[PDB]
Amino acid sequence: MLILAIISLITFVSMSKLSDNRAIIRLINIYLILVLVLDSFLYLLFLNNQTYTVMGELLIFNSFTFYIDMLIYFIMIVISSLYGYNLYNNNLYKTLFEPKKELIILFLINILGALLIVHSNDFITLFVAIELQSYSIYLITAIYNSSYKASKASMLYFFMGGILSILIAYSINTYYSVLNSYTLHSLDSLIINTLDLNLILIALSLGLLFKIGIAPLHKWLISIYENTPILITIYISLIPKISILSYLVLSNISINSLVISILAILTLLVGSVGGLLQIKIKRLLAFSGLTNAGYMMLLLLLNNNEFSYLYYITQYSISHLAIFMIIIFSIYYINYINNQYNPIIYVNQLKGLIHDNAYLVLSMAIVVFSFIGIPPLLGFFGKLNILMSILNNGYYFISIVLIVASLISALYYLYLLNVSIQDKNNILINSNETVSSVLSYILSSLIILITFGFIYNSLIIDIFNVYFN
Amino acid sequence: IAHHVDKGSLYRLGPVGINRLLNKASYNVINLSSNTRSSLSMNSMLILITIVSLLLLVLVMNVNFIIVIPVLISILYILFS
Amino acid sequence: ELKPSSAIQRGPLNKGGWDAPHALHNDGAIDRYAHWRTFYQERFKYTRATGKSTLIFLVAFPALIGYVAYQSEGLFEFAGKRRGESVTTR
Amino acid sequence: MFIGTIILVLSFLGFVFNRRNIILAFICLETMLLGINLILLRNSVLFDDISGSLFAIVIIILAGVESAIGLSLLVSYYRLRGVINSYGI
Amino acid sequence: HFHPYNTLGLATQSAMVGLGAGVVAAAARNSLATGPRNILTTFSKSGGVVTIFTGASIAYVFTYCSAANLRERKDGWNHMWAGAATGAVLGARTKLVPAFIGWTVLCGAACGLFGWTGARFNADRKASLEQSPKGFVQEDAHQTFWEVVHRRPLSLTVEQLGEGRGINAVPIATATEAP
Amino acid sequence: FLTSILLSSLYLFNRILAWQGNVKHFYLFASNLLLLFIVVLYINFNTFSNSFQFNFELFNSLNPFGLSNSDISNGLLFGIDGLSLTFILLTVLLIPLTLLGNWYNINFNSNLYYTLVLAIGLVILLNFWALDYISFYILFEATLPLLFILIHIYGSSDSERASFYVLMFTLSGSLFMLLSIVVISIVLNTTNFINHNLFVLSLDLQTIIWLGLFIAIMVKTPLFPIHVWLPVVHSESPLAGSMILAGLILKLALYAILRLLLPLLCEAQILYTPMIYIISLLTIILTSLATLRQIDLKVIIAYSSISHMGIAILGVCSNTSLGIYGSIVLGVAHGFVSPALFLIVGGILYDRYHIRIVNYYKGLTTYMPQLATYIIILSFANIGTPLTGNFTGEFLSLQGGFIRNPIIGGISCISVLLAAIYQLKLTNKLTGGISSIYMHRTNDVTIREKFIMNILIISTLIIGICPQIMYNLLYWTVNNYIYII
Ligand SMILES: CCCCCCCCCCC(CCCCCCCCCC)(CO[C@H]1O[C@@H](CO)[C@H](O[C@@H]2O[C@@H](CO)[C@H](O)[C@@H](O)[C@@H]2O)[C@@H](O)[C@@H]1O)CO[C@H]1O[C@@H](CO)[C@H](O[C@@H]2O[C@@H](CO)[C@H](O)[C@@H](O)[C@@H]2O)[C@@H](O)[C@H]1O
Ligand SMILES: CCCCC/C=C/C/C=C/CCCCCCCC(=O)O[C@H](COC(=O)CCCCCCCCCCCCCCC)COP(=O)(O)OCC[N+](C)(C)C
Repeated sequence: MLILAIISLITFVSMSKLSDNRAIIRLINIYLILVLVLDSFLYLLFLNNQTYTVMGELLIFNSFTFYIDMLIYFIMIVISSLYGYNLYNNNLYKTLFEPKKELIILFLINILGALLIVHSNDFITLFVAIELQSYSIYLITAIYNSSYKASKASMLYFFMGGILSILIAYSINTYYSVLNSYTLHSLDSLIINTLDLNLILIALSLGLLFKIGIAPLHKWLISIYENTPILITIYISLIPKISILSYLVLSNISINSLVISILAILTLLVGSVGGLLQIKIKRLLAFSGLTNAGYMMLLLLLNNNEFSYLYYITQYSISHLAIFMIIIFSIYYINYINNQYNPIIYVNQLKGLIHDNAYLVLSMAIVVFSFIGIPPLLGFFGKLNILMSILNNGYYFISIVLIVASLISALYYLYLLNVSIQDKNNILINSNETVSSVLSYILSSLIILITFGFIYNSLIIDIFNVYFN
Repeated sequence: IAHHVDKGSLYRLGPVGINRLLNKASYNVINLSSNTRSSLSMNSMLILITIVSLLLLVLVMNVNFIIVIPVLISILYILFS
Repeated sequence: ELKPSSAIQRGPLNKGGWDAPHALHNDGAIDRYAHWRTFYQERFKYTRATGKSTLIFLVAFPALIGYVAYQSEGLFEFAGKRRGESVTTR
Repeated sequence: MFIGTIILVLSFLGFVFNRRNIILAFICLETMLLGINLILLRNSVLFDDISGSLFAIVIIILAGVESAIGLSLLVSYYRLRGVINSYGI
Repeated sequence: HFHPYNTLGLATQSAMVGLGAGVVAAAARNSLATGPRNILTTFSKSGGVVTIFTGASIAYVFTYCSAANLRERKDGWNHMWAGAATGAVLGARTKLVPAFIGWTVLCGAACGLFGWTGARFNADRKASLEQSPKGFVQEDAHQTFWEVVHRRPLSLTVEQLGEGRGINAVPIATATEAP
Repeated sequence: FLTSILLSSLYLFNRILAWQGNVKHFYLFASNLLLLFIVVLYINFNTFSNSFQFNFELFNSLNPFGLSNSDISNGLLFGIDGLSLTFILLTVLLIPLTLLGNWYNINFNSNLYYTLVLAIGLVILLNFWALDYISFYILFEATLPLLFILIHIYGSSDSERASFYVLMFTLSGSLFMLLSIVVISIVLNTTNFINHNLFVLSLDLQTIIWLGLFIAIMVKTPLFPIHVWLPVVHSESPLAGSMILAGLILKLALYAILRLLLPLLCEAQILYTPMIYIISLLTIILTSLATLRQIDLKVIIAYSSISHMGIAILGVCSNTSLGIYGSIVLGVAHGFVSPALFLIVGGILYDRYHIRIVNYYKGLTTYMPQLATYIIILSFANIGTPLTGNFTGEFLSLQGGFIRNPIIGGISCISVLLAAIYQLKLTNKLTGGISSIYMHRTNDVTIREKFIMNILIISTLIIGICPQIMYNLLYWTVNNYIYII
């Protein structure tokens, strides 16, 4: 039903004028909502971890992958709401948050390529979907082409994605040269003992993982996330992370690997101490993604890691989404708007935010303490269920490095708080125009999920127990 | 005790020494890619270094695991200092 | 051309209430002395007197009363004893 | 396997130590894809099957589409800066 | 039991791997730099990198194998002593005595915490809780690690804890009874 | 019925906010209602039963919003024994006093402050109800963001660094607590304050588990290696933050060492009590000694609280019924007498002059005779001067620590001297001398301050004249944690 939307949409968008783009996005927003509501009853297919393979062992559909596609649709509904709804009706926010004509095309093609990775069984489906989503991130980065930083970022992302796609292709054909096969269903518990597939499968996982931003090769992605505009970067930070990690968690080819443990330790180290003395909010905000991708590289070492993974995925997705939406909302209160594409840059620009819209700071504080892992909030149970899998399986040094990394990362999370609860000289009293009803309801929904989502933990564990076991 | 132990050396193991350690380690890992005018040559040489270095490390590391611990300690030393 | 909105009406912050008259004459010397003592740790440096104090109170005294505490755990019972009776065990 | 391995390795190192212009980086990328093709088609011939030939005919098309995408990306890089630097982007 | 280490040859092997790692890192710093740089500035403007690699390698493996041969058992204390020696070598580039002592004790504590958890980045397979006997014993046996019982043997309590404080081989009640 | 009570009550709250700008009257009213409710619970409490009397389960799967009547239980349990209810009574009579303590000094944004203070009090109230390890741990760290916001927005010059330290040190010890809680929950597959003495772990698994819980207790009852956030988080807090902290958080970790460690780490605990005695004697002596050179005034009472908690820890770790009882009496009597001292330094002395340095204050008797009366009565009550409850706790804890090891009992008995040196050295400086040339004369102590002081002095004197009045709650729990075979 994504295919229908793309086929319908480029037909419809070629005939619309540029006056209609925003309304088109609104249409697609509601469309995706009724794909969630009217079509999710397909969860009844996946009782007792019943798994299907579709198109001749080409795609694999289990309940894990069903949850991942539900998550990707929910996030796309949020992001498309951010493009298709005005913040305010000023002549300001029209020249700032403006969609291009072909933006929603590339959005849906990227969601397609991201779904065909998690739903994938063979290696050429994996390859074709990786390049579909990679070309889509190239073009989503380059679509605001009236910008020096976004043009330079799209060129950098092209070359660094090209290398790490040729590394995946080399690993796939290298696997083919020793086994006349494409499946990891070929492996079946005995071949791994009598065959050295270590170097192959680890080079595959590494070429997949360096696109996330794991630690030796992290800086180019931090530069792409700082150079892209503020609406593009909330999408290109999230979607390759959850698609490629949901592939590599479903396929357990790096269990108890020494290289993945080295790079996970290094990722937790360099993300925690890397974003400490940093003064730009998207930089600060991208090293958070580096650490929280480290916590997934940990689960790659694991066998049977599907609870800790899926919980911490929807945790990180809601928290990520909310902390970018809060700093979208803080643009109304800053004394200095530069850089039309990226209107707030420096984290000291949100300095007096408690005296102008204090409940935005309540929002901010909730999602930042959930990033730290404070127990009434939803990020704590994510870190807790990761620890319950790390300690169950013998990773004892990894556990202490996780704890030290979370303690070090708490500093630059609280630096956002430390800036926003401060005195400011000229505070707001009376403002004529309002923030979007439709779009502030989304931020409040995302907060109420984070604070009051610990209620449903036992319900979620029981529904987990039936559909995955 | 009140100056040399409690405010002196229990803060060097506490909040006053950790601030300086993290200041230095963060400065070093941020200046890790300060050098070149080029973004692209910098990062594409950086990709070469790691897929060389990791391979060299596991070449060391299946021979003997004791002789690769100080290699990684030295890599942390040159990375964070 | 990017100026925050015309419809802001922003104005100055006040704490509000009553200005209590000054009950205390500040002393510049006492304030400088106390600000110097409160933040003593950011100007603290390792010397020989510092090293003497650090080794004597952080390693030497813990090792001493550690030796005493581990040597004397199940030594003494004094609960009901008489003349000519041991009060230690080993 | 020798010809594909060495064109991939020499192509990779020519990409990495490129400091002179930008289009050497593009053509080193394309020659990397050529070397991957060489290795795979040799394995398909040696194993007597089409499935390496299937992945090779698909990666031909994907290499073409990436060249089209990325060269339009270079054109948009060039729109605002009427020069391309020698040291790089 | 254990068998004594080759301090000679493991230290030679470590000096070899440190020399190679210094070669590779000096070449990497040469290639990733600015300014007039040629082929033999690799060892003049290196920043003293081969000294770091070889000195740490010789120091750690010499002190590790020597401490394991002097103590005649293998645990994480040897990693503590070897990390103290590595911190000494890394702290001597700092020409300052208190920073030298700080490098020694803190690197030794970090390496001892490393070597106490198993001295492995990755996992041990059979030592894991997933791949071990767990839960209750189902009937009475030597209670392993990761296992729970309801009652412990009192002889194990006397042998493990002691016969001192409040702890005795027979309870206070039946030691004082009327017949 | 019970939902209609709440949306009546939410409408009550909304209407009194609409007609009255402040909240503080309703927060006082809800606090005193909570008092009366806990004392009605104490009337219906069965002292003849060791079991947990008023049990309830939250967030069960069969009923996520509300109580649970089920065959299967995977939510969060709550319930009390006498040991829990002792600290609940101490908590609930302090919550209205901290809401009353800032009745006039917080001017700018009052409703935020009183909401934060009442919220912290409610979280610490529910800490003593909890019955799982994860249910204890969730409420055990719900306090920390509220403390961060409270210390950061309100305070002195340096309230940024104090708010950071109260998040940092507490979070850093309590993460290792979470490590040991995770290991317990994956070995036992149960976290429960009911069954957990029945399970026996291996000795070297116990000695691994015990370390992470003891490191968090060392951070939170601050023993000597990390005792260090405490003077700065006191010396730079607002008044109710200081009072709630030193009256309740330190005693909460004193409660956690009984509730979490002594039942299923017995065979570990016997191996480790000499190390606890090293650390607790070494945090009595060295902290009691480091108070003698202090220029600031709230920092002295912070270091005093360190030394008294160091006395209480060798009472709980004494393997004696006397030591357990004396540590409970010390915790309750300290939670009375120390917030009165923080009121003396932070309320009657910082509201009037807004400086906290010792060198300005001299000769306070001649303009403030009854403040000086309070200062000397509280100084002697803090020392270990008998008929006070502080001496009952200190005497029984020193006696238990003498039973478990007589030599560390002999060197721990000098805390009677060391605790009096700095306290009387401060008190005679404050009361004695010609009146200060820096201080201009202000009002004497007011009716609400005298009210808080009189309550916190009577409640030490009643425990000090008769410590038997709360033995009826504790006589089970004084026998419960003893491991003498
Ligand atoms: C801030 C606080 C820091 C706290 C860190 C504490 C970490 C201490 C780890 C202790 C622990 C993991 C337990 C962790 C559980 C939860 C941990 C919570 C998170 C911790 C993060 C790792 O034990 C490690 O201890 C090291 C030394 O202590 C060893 O080092 C190395 O030494 C030399 C190797 O031969 C090398 O030659 C040298 O190179 C190395 O150096 C390791 O080999 C060993 O694996 C113990 O696990 C293990 O214990 C053993 C013996 O009972 C269990 O034995 C089995 O069971 C019984 C019948 O079946 C029998 O009796 C027993 O005979 C049988 O074999 C195992 O089942 C296993 O489970
Ligand atoms: C008409 C409804 C239309 C469908 C709506 C679907 C939206 C997709 C949204 C995704 C992000 C929002 C979080 C929602 C979590 C849903 C939990 C769940 O149910 O996921 C299950 C467990 O998840 C797991 O293991 C682990 C999941 C971890 C969840 C952790 C977050 C907890 C707090 C937020 C969720 C509770 C909010 C409930 C508020 C009333 C696994 O998949 P299922 O086959 O059983 O799904 C069936 C859901 N159906 C029936 C509505 C289709």
